[PDB]
Order: sequence, then C-alpha cells, then structure tokens
Amino acid sequence: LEAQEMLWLLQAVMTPERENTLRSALATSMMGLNALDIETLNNDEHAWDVVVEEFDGYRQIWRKRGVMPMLRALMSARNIAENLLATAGGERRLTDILHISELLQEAGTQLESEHALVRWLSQHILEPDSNASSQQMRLESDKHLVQIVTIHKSKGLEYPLVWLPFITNFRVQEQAFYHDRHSFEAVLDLNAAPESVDLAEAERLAEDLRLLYVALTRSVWHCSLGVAPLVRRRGDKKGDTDVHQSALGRLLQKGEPQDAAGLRTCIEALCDDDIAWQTAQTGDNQPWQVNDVSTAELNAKTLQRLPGDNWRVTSYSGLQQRXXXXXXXXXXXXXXXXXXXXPTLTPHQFPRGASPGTFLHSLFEDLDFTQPVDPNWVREKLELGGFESQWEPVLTEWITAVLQAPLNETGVSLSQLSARNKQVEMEFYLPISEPLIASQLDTLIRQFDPLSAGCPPLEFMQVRGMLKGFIDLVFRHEGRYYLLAYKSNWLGEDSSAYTQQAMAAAMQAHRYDLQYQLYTLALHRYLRHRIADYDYEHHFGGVIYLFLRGVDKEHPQQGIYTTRPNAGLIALMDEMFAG
Amino acid sequence: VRELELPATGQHTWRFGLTRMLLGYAMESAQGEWQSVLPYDESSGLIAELVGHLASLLMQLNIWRRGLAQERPLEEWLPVCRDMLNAFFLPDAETEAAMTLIEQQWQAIIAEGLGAQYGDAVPLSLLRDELAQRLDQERISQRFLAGPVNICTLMPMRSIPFKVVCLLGMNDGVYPRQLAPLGFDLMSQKPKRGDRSRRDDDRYLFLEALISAQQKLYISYIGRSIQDNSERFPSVLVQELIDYIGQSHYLPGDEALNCDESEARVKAHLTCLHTRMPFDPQNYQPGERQSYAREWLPAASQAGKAHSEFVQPLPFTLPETVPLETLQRFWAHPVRAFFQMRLQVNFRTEDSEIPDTEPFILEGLSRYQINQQLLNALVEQDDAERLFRRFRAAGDLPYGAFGEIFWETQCQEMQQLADRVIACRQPGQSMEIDLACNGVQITGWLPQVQPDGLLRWRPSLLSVAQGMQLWLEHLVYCASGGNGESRLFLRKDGEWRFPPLAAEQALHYLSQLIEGYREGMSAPLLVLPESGGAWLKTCYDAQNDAMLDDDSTLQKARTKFLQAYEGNMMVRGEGDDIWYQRLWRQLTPETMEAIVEQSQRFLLPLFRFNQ
Amino acid sequence: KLQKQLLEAVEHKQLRPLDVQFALTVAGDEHPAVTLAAALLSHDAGEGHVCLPLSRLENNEASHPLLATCVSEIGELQNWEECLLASQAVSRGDEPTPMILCGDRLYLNRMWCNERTVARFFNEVNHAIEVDEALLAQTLDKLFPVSDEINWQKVAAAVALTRRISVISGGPGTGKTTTVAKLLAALIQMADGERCRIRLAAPTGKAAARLTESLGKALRQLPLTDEQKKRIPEDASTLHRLLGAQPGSQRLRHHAGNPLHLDVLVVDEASMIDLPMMSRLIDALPDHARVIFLGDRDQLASVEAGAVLGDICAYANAGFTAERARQLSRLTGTHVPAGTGTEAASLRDSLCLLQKSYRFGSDSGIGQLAAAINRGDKTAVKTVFQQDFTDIEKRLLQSGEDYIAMLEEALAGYGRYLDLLQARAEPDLIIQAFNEYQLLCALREGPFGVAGLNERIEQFMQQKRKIHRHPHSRWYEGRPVMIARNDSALGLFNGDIGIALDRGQGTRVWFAMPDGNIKSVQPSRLPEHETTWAMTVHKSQGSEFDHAALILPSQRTPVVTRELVYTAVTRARRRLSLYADERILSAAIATRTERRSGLAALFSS
Amino acid sequence: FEQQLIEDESLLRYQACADFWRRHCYPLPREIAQVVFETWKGPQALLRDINRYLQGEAPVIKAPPPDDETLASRHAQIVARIDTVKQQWRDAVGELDALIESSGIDRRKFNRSNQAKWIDKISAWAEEETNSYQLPESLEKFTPRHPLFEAIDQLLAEPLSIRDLVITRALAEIRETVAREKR
DNA sequence: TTTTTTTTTTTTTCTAATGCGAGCACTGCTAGCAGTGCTCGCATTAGATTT
Repeated sequence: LEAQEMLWLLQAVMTPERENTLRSALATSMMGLNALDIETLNNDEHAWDVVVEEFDGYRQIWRKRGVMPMLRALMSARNIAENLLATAGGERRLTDILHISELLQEAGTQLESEHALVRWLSQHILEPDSNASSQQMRLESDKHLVQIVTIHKSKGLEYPLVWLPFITNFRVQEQAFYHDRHSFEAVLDLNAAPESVDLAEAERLAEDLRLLYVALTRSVWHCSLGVAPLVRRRGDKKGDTDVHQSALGRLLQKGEPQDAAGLRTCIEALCDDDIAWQTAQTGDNQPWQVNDVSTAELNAKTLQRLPGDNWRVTSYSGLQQRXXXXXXXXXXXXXXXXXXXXPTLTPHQFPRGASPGTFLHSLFEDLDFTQPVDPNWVREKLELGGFESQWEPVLTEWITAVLQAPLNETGVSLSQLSARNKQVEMEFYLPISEPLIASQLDTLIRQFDPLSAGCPPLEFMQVRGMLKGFIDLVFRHEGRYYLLAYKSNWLGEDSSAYTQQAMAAAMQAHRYDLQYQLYTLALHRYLRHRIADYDYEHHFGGVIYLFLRGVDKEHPQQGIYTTRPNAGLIALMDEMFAG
Repeated sequence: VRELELPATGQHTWRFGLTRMLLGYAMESAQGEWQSVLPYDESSGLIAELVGHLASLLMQLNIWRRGLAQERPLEEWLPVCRDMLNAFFLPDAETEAAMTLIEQQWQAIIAEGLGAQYGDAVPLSLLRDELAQRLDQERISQRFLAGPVNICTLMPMRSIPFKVVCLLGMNDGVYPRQLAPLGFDLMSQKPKRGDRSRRDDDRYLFLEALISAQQKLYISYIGRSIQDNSERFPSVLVQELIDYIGQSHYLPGDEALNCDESEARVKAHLTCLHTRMPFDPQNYQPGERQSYAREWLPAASQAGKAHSEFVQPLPFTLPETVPLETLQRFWAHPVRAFFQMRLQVNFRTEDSEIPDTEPFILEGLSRYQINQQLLNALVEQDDAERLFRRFRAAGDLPYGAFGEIFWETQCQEMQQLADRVIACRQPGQSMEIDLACNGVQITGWLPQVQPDGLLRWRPSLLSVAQGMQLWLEHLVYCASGGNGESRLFLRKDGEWRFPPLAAEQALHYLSQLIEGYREGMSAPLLVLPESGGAWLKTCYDAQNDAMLDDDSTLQKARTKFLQAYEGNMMVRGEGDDIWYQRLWRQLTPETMEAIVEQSQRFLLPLFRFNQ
Repeated sequence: KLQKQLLEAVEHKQLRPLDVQFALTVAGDEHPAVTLAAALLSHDAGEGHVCLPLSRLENNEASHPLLATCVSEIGELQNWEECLLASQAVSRGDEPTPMILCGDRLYLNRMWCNERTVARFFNEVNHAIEVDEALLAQTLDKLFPVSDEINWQKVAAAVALTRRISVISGGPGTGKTTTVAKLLAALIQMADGERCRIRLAAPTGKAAARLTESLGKALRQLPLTDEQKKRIPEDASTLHRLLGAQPGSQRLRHHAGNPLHLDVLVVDEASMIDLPMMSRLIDALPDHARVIFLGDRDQLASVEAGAVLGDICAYANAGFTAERARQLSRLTGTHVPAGTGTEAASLRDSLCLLQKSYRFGSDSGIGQLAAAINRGDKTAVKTVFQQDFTDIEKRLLQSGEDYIAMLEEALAGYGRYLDLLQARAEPDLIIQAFNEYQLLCALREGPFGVAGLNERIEQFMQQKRKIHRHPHSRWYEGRPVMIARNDSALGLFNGDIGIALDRGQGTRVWFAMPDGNIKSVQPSRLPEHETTWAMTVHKSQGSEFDHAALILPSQRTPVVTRELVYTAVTRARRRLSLYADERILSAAIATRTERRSGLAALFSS
Repeated sequence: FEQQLIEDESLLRYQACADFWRRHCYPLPREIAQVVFETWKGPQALLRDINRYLQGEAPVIKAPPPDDETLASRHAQIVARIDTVKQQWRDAVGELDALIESSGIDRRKFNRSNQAKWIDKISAWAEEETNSYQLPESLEKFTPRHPLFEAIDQLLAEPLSIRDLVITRALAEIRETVAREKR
C-alpha cells in the first residue's frame, strides 16, 4: 500500500491546484492525520492555503533538484520519518517508503519529464512483476529475526534450531507424469488411466521423503516437528488416517495404516533420550516481554566553514548568464513591432540555431582561403551536414564573397592568407587570480571604452578561476597580428540591417564587447609569451567581428566590424587579472 | 493481420477502431450497426477533429511499414532517414540538435558503407541496430576539472594527482571489469610484451589511484546486500591491500601480541561497518565517525509521537431535509461514506491500462454490464438476437463461434432469472416520496412502483448490502402509503422479500436508519454489510426469532466472519479495501467485536423480516 | 482513385483531414461522386452547417468536374439523388446509414435525428394552455403600470403564458430579464394551489450566476407572500448539470427514460444553445413542462454545429397569426398588430420580439449603429461618419504607426484603473473600475489577438511607466487575469475576471462575487487563468462595459462576420470605439453567417 | 557475439499461446468449438495447464495421436463412436429381460427412458450418467444381455476428449514459435 | 479560425465429496407391514506448492 500512498502524494504535489487530488494525499496514513485534522483543515481557508503553498514549493524542489530531494524535504517537514518509527510496526512501512524513493531515482533519471514519472509509477503499481530489484528489502537487521524459509531455499544451509510445524501435510498429485522404469524417460500421459497416475504418485511420495530428509538434517542442536492425525478424505469418523500418505507418517508407521491411537503409540515406541514427544497444547500468555532499551544523549555535528568558496572555470558565456530582478539579459530584444503591409538563393534564409552555426563555422575550419570554392566540395559538405542540394549552388557563391572581401584599413583579402600565417580555432585558458567583481571591472571598461556606455554595467557573481574561449581565426599580415570572430544569427533580416550603427548596436546587445576585450587579453598574453621582444602597440592590429550573413558583394562595410583595444585598457586589465 | 498469418478477424484493429470512431461521428450508436460496425458514440462533436488527426498518423504508420520492408542497396537507404524524420517530426528549438545528430550519424553509417563499395541489398534490421549503437556511443566529460568535487569512472591513462581519492563499489567481481578476449584472437594465445588487456588495465589503475592520492585515500565496498542480508565481498585488490596493511603495521595498544592477532586487530580497526539505515542512532553517538545529517536525528533519538487513532469524534448537525439518494448512497458502504460524504476524502485509484488482446473470455464488471443489458432486454421480452448483433459489432464478445457459445450460456442463465422476474411483474408508475422521520423531511423518487409493491432485479449474487438497499427503499415505501410487498431476485436464484409493514413500525425502523446516518457523519461507524452479515447469519435463528448464545456457534460465527472478511486465494475478501485500510492495518479481535456490536444493531431487522 | 485527388484539398486546406478520412472509410470504393460528396458533407458540417443541399455541390463542381465524377456508368447516374442514394453509405432514413438524404439535403444521420426532434418539438409537441383571459389580464395590469401604448413586454408575458413552449427575442439591455421576472411572477400568482416547480438553466455557469442574481433581485421587488417566496426558485444551474452530463461519457442521467422533474424551465442566453445540446435537452422534458428561451436573434451563433434560435426567430419577421393578434389584443388590453398571411400558425404564435430597449435610444449612436448593422454598409459608414454621436468613434488602423496610437488611447482607456492602482486603493473600487473599459479582438493570436495584444500592451507598459513587471515572478501587481474553466471549490466560473494585487498580506487575486463580497485567492490556488487585457468577442457575451473598443484585423478571415461585429457593438453600455479598415469592416457587415438546416423547410412542411 | 538476455519469458510465452489459440481455434466450426470450450475457456487457462511443460526439456508423450490427425478428424471419430451406441440403444429398447433384484432399484428402468430420450443429436460431448447402469460389469455384479450392452463399457473405457490432441499440437507449436521469436 | 460543459458506483470459483433425507423393493416375521438395506439426489462444505 505504501507504493499507492506514494502515488497519491507525487500525484498531489504535481498539481496542488486541485482541491481533491491534494486532500486525498493528506488523508494517507503516511501523513498521519486525524479525522479532526482533515476536518478543521477543510474549514479555515488560511491553513488550507498554507498546505497548498508548501506543496507548491515541493513542486519547485521537484523540478530543480529532482525527485529524492523533494521526498526528503517532505519527510523532514512533515516529520513522518520520525512519527512512523514512533508508531508500532511503522518501521517496516518506513523501509518501504525509502525503498520506493530509491527506485524513483533509478527510473527518475532515464525519464526526462517530471510528469511521465507519475505516468511510470502507476504502470508499475499495476504489474508488480517478479523482478529482482523491486523485490522487498529485509525490514530491519538491527534485531535478530526469525528466518522463516522454504525447504528448497534451505539446501546447503545450516540452522541451529529448526521448526517443521506443518511437515505432516501432503499433496496427492492428480496430474499424471512419471518416468519409465526401463528407459528412464520422462513420460506424460495426457489420458488419466489410473496406472500412470499410480506410477507418478509413488514418485510424489518418494520425493516427499527426500524433503523430509533434507529438512531433518538442517538442524544442529534441536529440531522440532509437528505430527497430527491429518485426514484428507472428507468422511469424519472412520479409523482412516491418511498419514501413511504423508512422508513422515510412513516412517513412523513403517508404511502401515493405523488409527489416531496407533499413531500416538508408534510415536511413543521410538521415543528414548533423543526423540521426545509432547502433546500439542494451544496456549497464550503474553506476546513477549521486550523490557525495552536505554540509549543516551546524541547530537549531530555541524560544519562551520563554508562548504567551499567559488572557484569556477567559465567562458564569457558564463558571464552574461541571466539577470534576476528588474533587468533580465537576453540576446533578443523584447519589444516587437507588427508589419501590416501585405530568388530563394539568399544568405538570410540559412537555417538557424547552434546546429546551423556550427556547420557554418566548421566550413571555414578546414576551408582553404587561397583556392576558390569547389561546388562539389560544397555539396559534399552539405551532404555530410545533411543539408540538401537546395544549398550547394546558393553557398559556393556566397563563400567567395566572404573570402574576397577586403578588411579593415589594410584592405586584406581572406584569400591572401597563406597557411603559414593562419591559426585556426585557438583554445585558450586564461587564469583569473583574485575574485573578479563586476563593478570593479565595468568601471574600468566604461572608462576607456566608448562601447560600454551602452546598457547597464555587466553583472556576474564573484568568480575566481579559469576562463575559456575559442578564437575563430588568428593571422598575421604585414608583420601585424589580427583577431577574427565569426557571428551569424539574425533571423529577421537580410539587407542593411547590418550597418556601422546596427553592428555596434547588436554588439552592445549581446555584449560581445567584454568578449572581444577578453580575447584581446588572451591573444595579448600569448604573444607576450611566444614572441621574443613583444610589444602590444607595435605588433597588434585590432579586432575583427565578421558577420557571415552580413557579407554582401554590394557593400564592403556591411557585415565586417573592427575595433582596437585602447592599449590603456589592457594595461590595467591584465594587471587586474594578475591581482 | 494476415501478414503475421493470423486468421483475418476484422475486429480490434486500428482500422476497426477508427472506422468505429468516424462512424461514431456520423451516426448515433443507438441507431444501430451498419456494416456490422457499431458506431462509437463518444466523439460526436467538434472534438472529433482529433480523430482525423489520429487517422492521419496511422496512414503514415501504414505507408512506411510497407516502404521499409524490402531490402535496398545503401544509396537507396541514403534518402530515407530524411523523409522519415521530416515526415513524422516537427523540429523545435530543443530537438533540432537531436535530429541533426540523427541524420549526421545515420548518413555517417551509410557513407562508411558506400565508400567501402558494398553493392548488395541490405535489410533494415542491419542498420537499425547499428544506429542504436552509434547514438549512445558519445560521452560528456566537459565539466571534469571545473572544480566541483569530481565524480567519474576509472579511465586508463588518466591519472591526476589529488589530495583525496575516493573509490566506490569495490565489491568482488564488479571490479576489475571483465571483457574476455574474443576467443579466436591469436594475440591472446601468445602474448608479447606490449599487449594490453582490460583486466591488467584495471589492476594497474587501482595502483595509479593509490600513488596519486596525496592525503586521504578512501575505499568502500558493499559488505552485505541490504535486501536479503546476504554476504558480499571486497574485490581481490582491496583484499590484497588490507592484507598488506595488516601485515606491515600494528596498533599501539598491543606491542607484544602475535603476528596474526595484531593483524586481525588492525584490519578490524581500519574497517568501519556503517549501518543499514540512516536513522540508526549509532551514527549520531558522539565520537569520531558521526553523521552530519540532522534530518534523521529526531528519528534516531526516537523523539516522535505515534500516529493517533484515525477516528476522532466530529460534531455534526442533521439538516431538516435529507435527499433519499443521500441515505441510499450512505448505507451502501457506511465506512466509505464518512470519508467521501463527510470530510470529502476519496481515493481515486489509477485507471486500468489498455488490455493487450482481443477479449478471449469475459469476466468481472465487463461481463456484468453485459448481463445487465441482456437481462433488461429479456424482461422486456425484446429479442436477444438483436442485442447480440449489437455486441458482436461492438467487438465486445469473443470472436465467432465462442461469441455464439458464451452468448448462449449467458442467455440460458439470464433466461432462467428472466422468467422468474416476468412472473410477478405488473407495470407501474414512479412515485415521489416526502416524509417526516424524527423531525427530518425525506424527499425522493422511487421508479416503477407497481401496485403489488417494489420489484427490483439485478444480475448479481445474493449479498446483504443489496438487502440493506431493498430494506431502506422498502421502509420508505411502506412509510408513505404503499401497501404491498417488496422483492429482489438475483443470480443462482437469490431472493429478498420483505412483507408489508404498518406506518408505525415503518417510521420506527426508518428512524433507526436515519439515526444511523447522523451516527455516521460523526464517527466512522463500523458496519460491514458482508462480514458482519456473515456473523449475523450464524447467530440469528429464524424459528425462535432470537440470536443464539452458546459458544459453540460463537466460534462458528467467528470463523465464518473472518472467512468473509479476508477472502480466499480466489475471491477478494471484504477486508481488503482502501477504505478499511485507512482505519486499521491489522484487525484486532477487539475491533472485530466493535464491528459485531454495531452490525448486530443495524443489520438485525434485515434477517428478522426477510422471507 | 479520387483519393489522391482529395489529398490536394488538404494542401489547399479546403478540406479538414477528418473530412478526407471520413469520406475514405464510409464512402468506400464507390463512384467518386460518393466520396467527394461525403467529404464536402463532412466539411460543411465541420464549419457548422447542418445540411448540404445538393444544389450547391452539383452547381459548384469546384472540387472536380462532377460531370466525369458524377456520370460514371450504368446509363444515367448523373442524377445526384440516383447515384448517391444508390450506394449504401446513403439512405432515405430506412436503414442505419451514416448519411441521410431527405429534402434534397444530404446530411449526417445524427444531425437528421436531432434535427427532427427539434422540428417536431417546436411544431406539434407544444400546446395551447387556456386560462381566464380577464383574470390573467388583470394580473398583467398589476404587473405593468403603463397601459397607454403598445408594450412589447406585456405581449411577451401573455404569449409565454398561453403557449407551452415560447421564445422571447431581443437585443442586450432591452429588458429581457425583468420581463422574465414579470412572467414568472404571473406564473406563480397564476396557479395558487398547484405545485409550481421553477427551474433556471443557462448554457454557461457564468451566465447562470448572472441569472441567479438577476432574478433574485428582480423577483424580490414584486410583492409575494411567504408561500410564493417559497416557490421562488433557489438557484440556476448549467444546462449540463441540469441534464447531469457525466464528465467522461455521453450518458445522461435523464434523457428519455428519466424526464427531469419540473413545471417550468427558463434557459437564458439561448443563443449559445447549439443543436446537439438542444435535442439532448428536448428528450428530457415531460409533457406538462412549460419552457422559455432567452436570447438575441442576431447574437453571435453557437460554436458547435447548428443555428437554432436564429432559424426560429427568422420566422418572427412575418409576425403573429391573424387570430392570435386578436387574442392578445384581448389579453394585454391593447391592439396587437397582426402579421399578414399564413405560413406556420404554431411557430409564429410562439415567438415574441422585444423591439424597445430601455438602456439607450435612437439618439445614442450605439443603438442606431447596431440597428444599422442588420442593413447594408452604406448606413454604417454614414452613422460612423455623421454627427459622431459622441458615443462612437472610428480610428483607422493600417500602418503600425497607427497601431501604436491605438495603444496610446488604450492607456487612457485604462487610465482611471491604472491610477487607482497607483493611488494604492482598496480592491472593490478597483474591480468596479476595471469594468468601465475593455478591448475586444476577434482572433486569439497573431498581431491582433488576445495572445498578441497581451504581449504588446505589457511591453507598452514597460515602455511608459504604469505598472512595474518582474520577469521571474510572472505575477506583477495589477495584472488582471481571468479563469479558463469553471470551479466548484472557489465558487468562481469560467469567463470571470479578477485583479492580481498585493494588499500587503501578500500577492493575491481579488474577485467580485455576484454577492458583492470580495474573495482573495492565492496564485497557486487559481485553477486556470489567462491574461485578460484583451477578450475575444466570443467570451465577452453577456458582459457589459461602459467603454468598449473593438479591434478588427486587416485580413479577410471567415471568423470576422456580421454577428461578431454586432455583439461587439451591443457590448458597450454607452461609450464605444472602433478600429478597422472601412473595406474590411464594410465588406464584413455585408456577409451574413448562414448555417444550412432543413428547419426553414421543415416548419413549412 | 552479443546476446541480449531476457528474464521475462512468461510474456513471450503467453503471447505465443494466444497466437496458437487464434490460428487453431478461430477457424473451428461451431460444433467442434463447443467441445473445445468445455475443456478450457481460453488460452489463459490452457497456458496454465501446459505451462510447466512448455519450460525446460520437452517431455515425451505416451502414445501420441498420429501426426496427421486434426480436430475435425478426432471429433468425427468420436461422433460416430457415440452414434453407433445411439442407434443400438434405440433398437434394443423396450424390453425387460433382466433378472430383477432389490438393490438394483426398479426405477432404474426410468433411466432407459432418459437414454432413448438422450439419443437425439451428437452435439453433446457428454454421455449420460445413467449409462453406467448398463455396463455388463456393472449389472452382472447385481444377465450378459447382448453385445452392445457390453459395447457401452468399451465406450466408457476410454474417456472421450479432444484434450490430448490439443495439448500435443499446442505443446509442439508454442515451443517452436517462442524459440523463433526469440531468434 | 471561434469555444462550453460535467465527477462515480457496480462482481467475484469450481469441483468434488459427504451427510442426510426421501423414497422403494424385499424379505422375514407376525397377506401385510415394518424394518433394513439400499440408492439416488439435494444441499453444504472444503481446498487450490516448491527457483
């Protein structure tokens, strides 16, 4: 029944809004509420609202932390885990509850839904099966227990004191199945002809003997066993006692039918100094005398120091995060305007998500800049990507527009870059030593940064640790390095919605500002490391955000964006991350 | 159906069901069968839209199961996965990541095939079970060294110096891990130096982790199966380790004892046996090992108070007007009432799962409903054949011959009962009832009052609860005019017949009932309409109109009581019900008496006037 | 076959998938005329038409050249009655057949049975009840003070007292409910010694509550003894609860076997009664029961398939039977006009139409405009144009730069409310304030719709400081919400509004009961809720706002119709505003909602 | 090389039993079906009867029915086996040649009315209890009569059933089918 | 392309065995009758594994 109660609870916490499906869960013996409790609790609205509330917090624990944490919280608050142990026998019940919970984990992970779990539990309430893990655990190992066990499960075991209460009993086999004495082959007679029935019932009896043997050899010191004038045939008073058909009876009577008196005598005959027989006399005094237990004072220790401080390895993505409060930070703009005004080979139409972008990037990852584009190569990329041929002629053109676009003031063409000057997809780890506080930074940002005037100060919790990132591309031109990052996005637009203004707008919207500054710090330290006699101002060329969709043969500016870190911002920033 | 070589039936197939649904949309079920399909009434409205959507699913499910059957060369399998994904699925912000992985993996498999130049047609069951292996092959190690305490499996060639290394599940046979060599491998026959074999890998790892921990090593294994208290064992490695410790060290207590004795002594000191349950108070006894969980503390201290007896008296005030349906609904199961009626708790068991097969035989409420319809047809002396066709078309009966057989044993039982019903039946008109009983106005309706009296018939077994029902419904009838008898006929020729009664005794017994009713809403009155009925069957003697006393029978009524309470291994006993579970988990001989006393109070006038 | 043909109309979205699948199963393998014909039957029946007169399907031939489809083999099958009625998927009503062909109108078996039940119930079943005309006339005279002019209401009471089944039609605020109270009073006071069992039913629990309070307050006014005040009905219920519809099944605890036990039954707002519920009702009535329906002839029709009250009141235009006019002239003590000619005596006599609206007259632009709705658009552009009436205004919405301005006026529409929240007031006056102004949009979703306007308006609350919002909580103070489905526990019904606010005890929603009491419900407690800044026209039925604002989308959609706009117009108590294109609106008014049923034919034969 | 184990073999097994009882029972005409019905209602019970024999090594069946015999064959056989006794008892009826004895109670002749009545159709599978009276082993204990009087003993010597054949066919089939589906 | 309602209960095994009760034929004892031996039939009671 405890599985059922669990159902009522989970089912309630799932939708506490419903008056009935909650109250049902409250009435459960598990909750341990009187009739007076439920009665009053049906009257005062405040209390009822409090209950509804607590379950509503439980749903929260349920969604965030999983299941077992919830049921834990419920058990603590309701005090049930204690009140059961107070109650007599409730120890067993409590074991069942814990066990069920432990299973709700094992099935809880594999199923993603909160709701499909309540789906699952019912289905198991219907069909219990046989299976091993869902089989009941032993109730308590604290107290020594009576280990009540079937014969077959006693084989090869040892039991210092042994009881065979019902041993007299027998079952006359009506089914006819036996072994031929000659061929020794298992033979079934589908026909009831009495011979084969006999040939089998002899077997049933001999087997019963072997049961008796095994049962008697189990004991070490003492074994007791019951004996009765059992009567199978339904006639009351005869002088027929069928005990000779019992395994044991045949051994006492030497396979001879007797009366109950003869039974008693044949018992009395062998009884010397080992076997000793007493008449079976029902009696009841007291269940048993526990005399109870004494324990102690006891307490739980409690941690003093914090469990641990903040050390985290994060990317810039672990910085924007989300904002709890008046301002929430999202890439997209909440405000929307409706439009009431009323060739498919375009870049804006390309699919969107992490998946499409990862494809777009992965092109340029192996892609060769100095050679023009091979449409076959395209088709076999899209084919690998799973993208149809609807793309290949649409792509192979566009890419060339990308590779051919001149950049910055130097006017560099991506095409002009030799693989000696390319570095593709640099992963870096940048340590941040003392905790990095937002406001202690964004002032340094805003101070030297025109772009950081936009939007509030970035907010991220105190962090100390490592920082990760992938430079899309790094290359040197005219002995002067550059930093290149691809961005795609923009579901809504195709045309000049990418300008000098709107690019700088979106940069401030997705906070790519802090991002490029951080990379520049990384690339800076990496050059300072690698290049003997490195200087920021001499060797460094600025930062380039390239919006892939942004590239258009018509406008050289659209889609490309370049800014230089002040060299006065990095000077102080690097120091900040050092200490 | 015929594809699996099972005889074509024409029922219980998604075609049968759908056709039954649509036809349920066009025409009401009461009109009748059409092609020998019974229209399914439930979707008659705009809701029925869903059906068309459903039926559009299955068509696809049908089409594709044909398209996938034949083997194909690979480049014939290339386009499939796309048609199927975009066919059955509408991608979303979450899913597109997944679906792209499906296409990517699938087409990766096939591409592996083509690039290898493999011509022959391929069965689908080859690829379906490749792709299953391909989709779960991936692992996510991303967060490894992020800094949150690290949980992870033992991986070869990954050894990172740590201050604290924990090892779990060292039970023997779980670790090291075993994958045998293929068995036709030649390498495993004659090894050279640099061969790698999984077992030696694990055995070496357990050494790495030892060398790596710079302060605290922590090793754990399950000693005893929690479930059966069986024995379990440590892995052989842990065994060797504890051996080496115990042989290399001695506790400072005994500096001269013995090699082996100091050994088992130490090995006892290093091994901790944690308890079976968290609330075991040993955990919290102040000392070295003490648990930080404060949530189980009051449990271990055993400081909680036991659950009080569920029943507490509650105040109640009987209104002036009690709708007779309220009384009826009460006396059917007087315990269940006080939970649903009074304090509004009702335990709704989960609905039954869809059965997995066309009905072979009818049992339970399934066949009960059929007996109800069938009987109500025979009593009207309407033809049972028509209704038979109705069920057959409804797909409700076993197929074909057995439909006819089962149908014509049932017609033969319900015919027997049917006649006995028809014998006394005089058509009659319903009557409305208003009464003053103990200053309480009862209003209600009794359907079909014939001049002779109350006639009711149910295709059930003779049981008391039915009796109580006819008793209430009778006394209210005598209570307002209505001279005549009251009779009830049941299966295996059961009958309840109550002689007419004068308005005096009528109102007096009805008083006793109502008083029962206000008794109920206050305390969960314990009257078991069957088990108590069984106990009162033995004791009462109709010839003397007095319940017997002598203790010989009083151990008959107890055995016949418990026998009725808890059931056989065949029939479920009255004693097993959720409503009686909430009151007591186990029947005390005291509570037995408590039931016998009240049951003796209300039930007796039943058997006293039954004839 | 033509199957794959029908696979196209789904891409064309001219056929619901249900339609196609149905035609496939039932139509079977027959001549494609059968298959297509059936699919069209399921389609028109899906949009809510009861029948499919063969004229339309043979004349259009839009889905296929029904020459080749209709002319198959076996000589001339081209007769649609011939080809169709040949197959077993169609019959004359003799066999248990999916489809019925009766009056040239092919249509579903279910619709044909329910259809017939309705018909026979309105024609033959209802009877003439006879009483003293002098005494009855005196009772009415004490009910209605003014004898000097023809009173429509007094006619209505007289009619409903004479005829067993009777309907009373009229616009909103034309005084229906009061009239019903007058009737019921005449009923109780009419039969002194006989048991008079009154029952009050409404198709929606919300409207049921409105009726409870309405007839409570209205019946309390008129003098009655404690006996009559015992025979005053207690409460009104849902139509379903009355029939006791089981939640899962289609079973009914009444139907034909159990007549529900009544004397008279009053179903308010009968416009929402659809055909299936109408028939399933009719089966529950006894032969002594007097039933009365309430609703506007032009009110927006019921959602599920049919139009009952519309097809019925359409015959009111003819007027009373010649003699019945003289009878009522004796009854009301007036001259009752007589409709010329003979069409159906029993039906024409049962219908009364209330043409006087005490709420506002012809000088008010709402009654003139609403009265101009039933006519052509050249009257409506006129009215909206000339004089402005001060009660009606139209704002052109074409470019979104107009839409922003619409929202701009929406602010001041909510102004008093918004301030009363900023002023930090008590809940009652706030709730009463929220009912002065309301936005009504036809569609649910998109740029113009309840779902879109909630977003855009709240965003427009974030642009201009009015009410602050927290994204994480989702329950910022001041947001009005409404209930999705009825609830027995909290005593609040679907279609009801409440205001989310923090009194300082906590964030709590406040509802106004029909009893004037205010009940605060925890957010967790609420069953279902939807942000209520904008209502669909449908859900707004029965409500009254002092200033309403209608919003019609730019496109042309089958939802936007005449009756929709009509209800929107009658919705405002006094003030009204419109946002529409003169072309979209002006064409919308010209297109009347028709749902084809044989009723028009049935009552004439 | 990779075997996926399954510990629930009762569901596959039951599945197969329903498959058998579908293909070998649904085709039955009314009259044979009537006989199948008595011995078990439906495969739910049949499975319960043969279940210990489906598992583990297949037993050997003593004196199995020939492989080619169907249900209709066995049934027609038993039809005629009873039919001969039906005609015969109808022919020898109406005569007391027996030596009348007390313990054999004179109303035993009323039994004969039953039998001459009981002989109408073959549709029943159950011969009447009164037939036990006409056994020469029965009566001679209390008058050899004529042969058919002894033929009833031959008729009642071997119980008349379809059981063995169905348990045989089903036991051989369900075993295979399971093995195949698991393959 | 729009949308409304409503709350809950039901049943339960089959086969077989005996104990007695009722009715009858005979046979022996004192032609009929009482008893006994007998025999069938109706209701009631009991029991249905093992990894």
